[PDB]
Amino acid sequence: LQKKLEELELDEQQRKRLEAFLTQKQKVGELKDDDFEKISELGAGNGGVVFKVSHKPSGLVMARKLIHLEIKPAIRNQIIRELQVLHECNSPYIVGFYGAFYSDGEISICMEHMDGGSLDQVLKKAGRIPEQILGKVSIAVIKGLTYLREKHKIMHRDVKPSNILVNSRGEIKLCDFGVSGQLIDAMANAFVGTRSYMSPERLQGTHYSVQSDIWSMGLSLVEMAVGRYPIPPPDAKELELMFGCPMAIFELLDYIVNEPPPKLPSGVFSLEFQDFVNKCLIKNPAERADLKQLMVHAFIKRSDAEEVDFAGWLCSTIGLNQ
Amino acid sequence: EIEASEVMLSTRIGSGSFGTVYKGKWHGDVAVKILKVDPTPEQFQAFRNEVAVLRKTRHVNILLFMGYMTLAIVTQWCEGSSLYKHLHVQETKFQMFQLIDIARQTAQGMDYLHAKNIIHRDMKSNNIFLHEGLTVKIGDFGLATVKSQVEQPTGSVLWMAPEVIRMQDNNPFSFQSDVYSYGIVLYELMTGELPYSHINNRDQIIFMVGRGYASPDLSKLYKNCPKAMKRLVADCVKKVKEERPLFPQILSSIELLQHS
Ligand SMILES: CNS(=O)(=O)Nc1nccc(Cc2c(C)c3ccc(Oc4ncccc4F)cc3oc2=O)c1F
Ligand SMILES: Nc1ncnc2c1ncn2[C@@H]1O[C@H](COP(=O)(O)OP(=O)(O)NP(=O)(O)O)[C@@H](O)[C@H]1O
Ligand SMILES: Nc1ncnc2c1ncn2[C@@H]1O[C@H](COP(=O)(O)OP(=O)(O)NP(=O)(O)O)[C@@H](O)[C@H]1O
Ligand SMILES: [Mg+2]
Ligand SMILES: [Mg+2]
Ligand code: NI
Repeated sequence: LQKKLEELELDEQQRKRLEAFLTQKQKVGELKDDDFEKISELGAGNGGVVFKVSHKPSGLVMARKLIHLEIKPAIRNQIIRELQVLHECNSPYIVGFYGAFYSDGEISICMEHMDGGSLDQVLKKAGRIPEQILGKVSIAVIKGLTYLREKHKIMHRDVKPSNILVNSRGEIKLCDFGVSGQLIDAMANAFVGTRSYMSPERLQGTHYSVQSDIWSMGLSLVEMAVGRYPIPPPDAKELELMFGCPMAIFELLDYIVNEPPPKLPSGVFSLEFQDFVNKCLIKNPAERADLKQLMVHAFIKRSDAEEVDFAGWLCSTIGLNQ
Repeated sequence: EIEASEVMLSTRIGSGSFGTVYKGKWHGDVAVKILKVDPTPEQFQAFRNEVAVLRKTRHVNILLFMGYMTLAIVTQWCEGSSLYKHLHVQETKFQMFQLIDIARQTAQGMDYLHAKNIIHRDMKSNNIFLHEGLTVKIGDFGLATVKSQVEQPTGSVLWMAPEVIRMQDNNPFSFQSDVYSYGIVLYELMTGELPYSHINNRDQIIFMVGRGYASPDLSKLYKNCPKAMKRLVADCVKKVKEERPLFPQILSSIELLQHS
């Protein structure tokens, strides 16, 4: 694991933080249900719920997600085994992992606690997220998707604001990606949602790849930039009513597949940012930009060179002390 | 309305699509579902009118509905396992005639509910229980006021009728939409699996089933499943809802093949 860190191109602080997290993982052995003390709820969703817990043996603060599934015991054990790959998913742009176990009919996934929550929660407080902040967010998502592709040969499958986590150290990390094929299958038996970030090619059941995650990132970037889920697109009057001078689920899916993708409004955002999300939301995945092209896009090259105090902005927005 | 003082909430069982089930005591073993709904006053009256209908239901294949509390609903507690657990978790050893009998009793309870002008809205193996062995009990029927008003789909995708997915008209619920959901339960019984085992994307299922691009793979039905039962599964899950049979005809077809 510490050798796999040298294969990553990190700055010195990113290497120190990963080495520190790997050290804390040594203080974690088997994970049992009776070893955790709840502190607070962090949020809930369709699949399950998340708690902030204290692992009494190690003393480490963790985020414990509980997914309720009615599955065969063999499928459950295979899910626990497939989740062990997360022990080797160590990157500045990937949420850390502590362990997974089963109890009370619930598969528990204990992971690194991100005291900034998800960008979904940050957006509800900020209203909109500035373009320069979204530049750092885009770089983190592209690099996280690149890490999963090169180091683990998997795609994310569920990129959206709620699965992009932040913390008081300014870090931006991906989570809830499809590391367990059995867990993806089991969660397909789900309740109907109210919105979607799924690419048009995955909705139609044709061939897909990380290009689908690029679409989801583009749709996520528009939502955080305008402060509203962008399907259907807003009116020109709604734009001035948001920057200054409801469809049901099937209708949204039909819109994603059969209607032009949303776009950022002109004027309030730079032309580089507008072109960036346009290349992310090209409906044909073969015409859509890929991870290599996005990293050398003019918007990313400018954002990468900018000095942005993201941790300070989080502190001033959600009240998260550094 | 039931007095909360007489309700002794014991253990927590789990949560579903519109509430959280607790075991309790109220003049006997009772099930209490803490509904996920601060309700609007217009909705509270629509709820009280539904409860008056559901409380009068009386059938051997239907779970008893007691009343409401203050929001929560009190139903008959069932100590058996759900059909979903028997088929997909425990993998209970069922004979073919036992699977047909489960299909028959489920059609009897549905025929009773529809003859009483009650749409289930959420028919699935999770809401079917096996009581004292092989006695079907249907639960979580009706409750449109607390499951949802907003004309948006609510419930499990796999059993949802295509016209209910689309929600093109404000009310896509009918006796035929329950028959589609019942047909998916038949698919569970006669395959031991869930539909669309090759699709691991919830949003893909919603879209393809809504457009008619995806339908249950009927080649996976058991080889010893009778041809009349195979046709019944195909008739219940017809994409066009006007082509689906109703439960009087469904029950007669099962009774015909059962008596050979
Ligand atoms: C909407 N798109 S979809 O239809 O493809 N559905 C699905 N998408 C994507 C994934 C899955 C399943 C899944 C889930 C949800 C999952 C959640 C948490 C987890 O823990 C950590 N994660 C990252 C970093 C550290 C961790 F500790 C591992 C997980 O692993 C998984 O495999 C899906 F079902
Ligand atoms: N590691 C973590 N650290 C801190 N907060 C977390 C962590 N993981 C999840 N959360 C929070 O817990 C919430 C619940 O997440 P989750 O159960 O995945 O539902 P969701 O992703 O938000 N929506 P959905 O994917 O549709 O179920 C998230 O929205 C986050 O705010
Ligand atoms: N009347 C009942 N008696 C005993 N157990 C029950 C009863 N109703 C529900 N349960 C159990 O309580 C848990 C949650 O129930 P429920 O909220 O109905 O979830 P669900 O049926 O799977 N989804 P849904 O019914 O559509 O909301 C499951 O383990 C059920 O088996
Ligand atoms: Mg999530
Ligand atoms: Mg139920
Ligand atoms: Ni008979």
